[PDB]
Amino acid sequence: MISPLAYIHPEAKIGENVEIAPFVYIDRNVVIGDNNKIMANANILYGSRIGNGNTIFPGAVIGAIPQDLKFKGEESTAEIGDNNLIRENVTINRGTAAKGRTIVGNNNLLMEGVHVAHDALIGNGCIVGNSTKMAGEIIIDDNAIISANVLMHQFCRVGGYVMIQGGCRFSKDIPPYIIAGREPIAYSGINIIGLRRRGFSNEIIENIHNAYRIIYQSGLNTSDALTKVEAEVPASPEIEYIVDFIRNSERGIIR
Amino acid sequence: MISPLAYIHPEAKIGENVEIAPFVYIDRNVVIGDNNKIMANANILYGSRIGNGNTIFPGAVIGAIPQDLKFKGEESTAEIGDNNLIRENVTINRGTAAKGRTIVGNNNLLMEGVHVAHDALIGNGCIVGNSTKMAGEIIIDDNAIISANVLMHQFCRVGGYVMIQGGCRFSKDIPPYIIAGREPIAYSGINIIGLRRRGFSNEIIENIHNAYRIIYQSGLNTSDALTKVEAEVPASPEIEYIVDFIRNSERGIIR
Amino acid sequence: MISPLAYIHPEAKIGENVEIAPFVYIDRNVVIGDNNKIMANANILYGSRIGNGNTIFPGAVIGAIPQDLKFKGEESTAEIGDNNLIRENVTINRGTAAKGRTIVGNNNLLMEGVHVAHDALIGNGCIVGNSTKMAGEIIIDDNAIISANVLMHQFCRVGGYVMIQGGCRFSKDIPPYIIAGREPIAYSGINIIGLRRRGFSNEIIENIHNAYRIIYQSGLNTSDALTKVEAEVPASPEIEYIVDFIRNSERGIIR
Ligand SMILES: CC(=O)N[C@H]1[C@@H](OP(=O)(O)OP(=O)(O)OC[C@H]2O[C@@H](n3ccc(=O)[nH]c3=O)[C@H](O)[C@@H]2O)O[C@H](CO)[C@@H](O)[C@@H]1O
Ligand SMILES: CC(=O)N[C@H]1[C@@H](OP(=O)(O)OP(=O)(O)OC[C@H]2O[C@@H](n3ccc(=O)[nH]c3=O)[C@H](O)[C@@H]2O)O[C@H](CO)[C@@H](O)[C@@H]1O
Ligand SMILES: CC(=O)N[C@H]1[C@@H](OP(=O)(O)OP(=O)(O)OC[C@H]2O[C@@H](n3ccc(=O)[nH]c3=O)[C@H](O)[C@@H]2O)O[C@H](CO)[C@@H](O)[C@@H]1O
Ligand SMILES: [Ca+2]
Ligand SMILES: [Ca+2]
Ligand SMILES: [Ca+2]
Ligand SMILES: [Ca+2]
Repeated sequence: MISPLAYIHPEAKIGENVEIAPFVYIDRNVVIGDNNKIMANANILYGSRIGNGNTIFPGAVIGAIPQDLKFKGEESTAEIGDNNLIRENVTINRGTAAKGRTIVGNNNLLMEGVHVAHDALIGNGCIVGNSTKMAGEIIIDDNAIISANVLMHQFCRVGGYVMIQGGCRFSKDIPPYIIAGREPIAYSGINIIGLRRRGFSNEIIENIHNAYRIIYQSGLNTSDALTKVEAEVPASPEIEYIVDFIRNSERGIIR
Repeated sequence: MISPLAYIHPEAKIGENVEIAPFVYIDRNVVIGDNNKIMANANILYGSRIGNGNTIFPGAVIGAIPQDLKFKGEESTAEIGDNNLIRENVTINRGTAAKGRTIVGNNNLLMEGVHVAHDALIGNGCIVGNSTKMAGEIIIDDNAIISANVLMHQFCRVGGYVMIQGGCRFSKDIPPYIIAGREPIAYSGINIIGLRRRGFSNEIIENIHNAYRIIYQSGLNTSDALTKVEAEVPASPEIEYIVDFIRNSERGIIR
Repeated sequence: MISPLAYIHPEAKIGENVEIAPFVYIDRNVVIGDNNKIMANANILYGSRIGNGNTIFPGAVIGAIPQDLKFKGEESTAEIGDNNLIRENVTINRGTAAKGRTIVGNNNLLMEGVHVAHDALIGNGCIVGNSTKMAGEIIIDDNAIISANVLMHQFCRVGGYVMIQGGCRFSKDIPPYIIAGREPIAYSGINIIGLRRRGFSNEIIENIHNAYRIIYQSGLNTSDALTKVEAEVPASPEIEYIVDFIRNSERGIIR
């Protein structure tokens, strides 16, 4: 199960039922859980923390030092949870002193060439398309869908259930449940396909849609819009999430 | 010729005069033809079918399972023909039950980082630029030129002799002989440079140009335009290909 | 320091205090200087020339033959200087007969997936973001900052101290000290953040800003603008560099 043509530092901690292919390189100060599959020519570097049930494809590089020139050799980690699919040549750099941990959650698919920068946070259940670049200290909430070649600026946040269209770029927050597309990026309606696939009721979908008609299409500033959403849209956890996300948005939200 | 520092599963079928570098990983259920060169740290995975006379550069990954979450472990292949240049970190995933075979033809150049998704079809004589992403079940006809960082949506088709400009994205079909550029993508004239390089007559080039003036610049709907092309442009296989491609376009064509 | 699980051709010239990880592949006709660190699964190919004090991350490929189909097997090199950071899956192809040497200078950071084409020239002190593609025979002057997913057309030149925003593409020259952004790309003001960080005086910054107000915002053609800059902006090496760069621009400059 562990190929003798892998390089595995004696100090690496490796769980049970782990398959390691030839030409895998595993450093010291590495923790790997159970039921992982690490394919040929992958690199698991100093500071990596891997959970259970993941598949790491050829050429993936987990734990390299930050690309941030402010890095000065401080201790940090690069972490993934359980049941993720980490495709070919995906890079997940370890953290900087700004946070100290780059973290990916559970049940994500990071397609080939995806980059996860120092101190980034990915939740659970996300799909991130080919060669998308997530810059320093970003946050992706659960259940987001990001297409290929997306550029997410540092410090931004993406809400749950969004679909970001391929090739888009953005340097503001993207609030939950929306489609973000075009150049420059813009609110492009609700992710109705995603929400219907996930079994959201037509009524909840319509409420979400009405909240965003208020936010984006009623000529109201952000405070007034959120007031009106709170007054006029039948309340539910989904509507509270919209409101809370926007009200506390660190960057502001996209147009 | 075959490095002893390569890993080659005993069941892999390997032809004559094949050069395999150190740290190449070749799985079972692999067929490789004659006169291939496979460079260091390349991966040829379960289900790969490789023809003759190819060069596979370092870090290329052929045959990994689809990125489609609908994949359920069905048998499939990833295939390349003869005389291709498969550059660094090119990914060619094997197929899904939707078709079952990802196929690249002969005499293509897939530049570094190019992704070929499950069930895609590439013809012959194509050039595909750095990190271009071809999504599921796409079709590329012979002799196309696609620049770098292009995003081709699933189920789309690209006709012969096109030039798609760098960074463009599209989710409709691109008809033969044209330049497609800008954002949003658009018909940008004829690929006269390509056609002149390939020895097309000035007369045939002018006919093609006239067909597309009718299609794109005469205010006609698609049916009327194609009627008029068939009536007024001197007929040739090139003009029939334009007409047939557009008339049977599954997605519609770009604007 | 040199792993016995690396492949190193006996003819490769390797300097002192060089750390080489497992699964590194080093060819013949390679020169590597002192104090280098070459990480696992990197490839240093025929014709590579590496200076001192560099770090080459996993999956980087230095020296592969040009992607230019005009290449006919001529001798050429791929070269990097001193103190560079060459990140994961960076590709630096060797040259063609058009020049014969692909050259990267000193103290650069080439982030993951960056491509450096045949015969390209990179200076010193540059930062080039994730997966940026530099096409054939380009030139990057010292101290440039290029963000991620940038496409630089062949034969173009980028001046010092620019910031090119993420996802931009361009096929004209970019003159020194500016921000280039948007689609289509455009002059977007001065790189004041960069210049202030590097300790430029507020007075020199204001002069630069005034030169570009003349060039871009005064309705003057290029000759008249440069005449007026030479007459009205207090002279300094920075202003002479602006003027000289534009006056001798091979492609013309961006709008
Ligand atoms: C991660 C995954 O499994 N992706 C697969 C999935 O893509 P995906 O489900 O995106 O593709 P489909 O072609 O099924 O989707 C139809 C349309 O719905 C859109 N859409 C989809 C989901 C969503 O939450 N919001 C939304 O707006 C898509 O962008 C597309 O325009 O099916 C494709 C077609 O079989 C496959 O090639 C992809 O590999
Ligand atoms: C695959 C290949 O060999 N590419 C090489 C080729 O590019 P390519 O032939 O594209 O480059 P050139 O600079 O020769 O082309 C001149 C112009 O014609 C355009 N054009 C080209 C072909 C076409 O079918 N349609 C069209 O519109 C190009 O985009 C460019 O704007 O020459 C460049 C300059 O030596 C090299 O760096 C590239 O590596
Ligand atoms: C190579 C490097 O060390 N990059 C790091 C640096 O990026 P960088 O310095 O680019 O990031 P900052 O967030 O510090 O910059 C603030 C703003 O200034 C802009 N700007 C920056 C420099 C410049 O010359 N011109 C200019 O216009 C940036 O694009 C940004 O919009 O700090 C980020 C935030 O800690 C880190 O995640 C990056 O890894
Ligand atoms: Ca606040
Ligand atoms: Ca790689
Ligand atoms: Ca039909
Ligand atoms: Ca001249």
